[PDB]
Amino acid sequence: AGHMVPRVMRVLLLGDVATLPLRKVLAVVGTAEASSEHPLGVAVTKYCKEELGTETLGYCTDFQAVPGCGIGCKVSNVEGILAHSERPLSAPASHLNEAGSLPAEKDAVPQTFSVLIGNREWLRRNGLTISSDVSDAMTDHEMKGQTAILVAIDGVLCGMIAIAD
Repeated sequence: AGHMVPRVMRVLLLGDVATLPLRKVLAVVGTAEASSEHPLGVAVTKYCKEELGTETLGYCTDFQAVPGCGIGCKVSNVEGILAHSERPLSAPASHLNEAGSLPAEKDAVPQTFSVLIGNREWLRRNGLTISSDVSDAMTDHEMKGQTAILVAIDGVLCGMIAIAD
């Protein structure tokens, strides 16, 4: 129909330190937030970053849209930063060799975080409270004036973004 991106109006807390530190989550959230994605969220994160006095940045994001669910994304790297590297430059080759066999095996995926975003109903149906229809009507209702978006971490409460043209 049309094409127009709104702007962020305000952010509300929807997380807790019962699952993880908001500081760390904010660090990653900021890494991706500043990574760009919203016509304001980036400036919001970058702004908070400037006010935080931390230019943190070194995470690997991986957004994706899921049907009959909503939106989602993953971020991992804090692990790599936690544990320095050791010259990540291998040379895989030579197989036909009579009896070579290169010692290339064993891999323990690092800690990866998944953040899901979408309508409150999505999160509700994901594994929250309140009725999906109730929350759905609420979220949709808001769309009749403003834009409401809920952000959950690993299907857990984290925070929601409120957009107001």
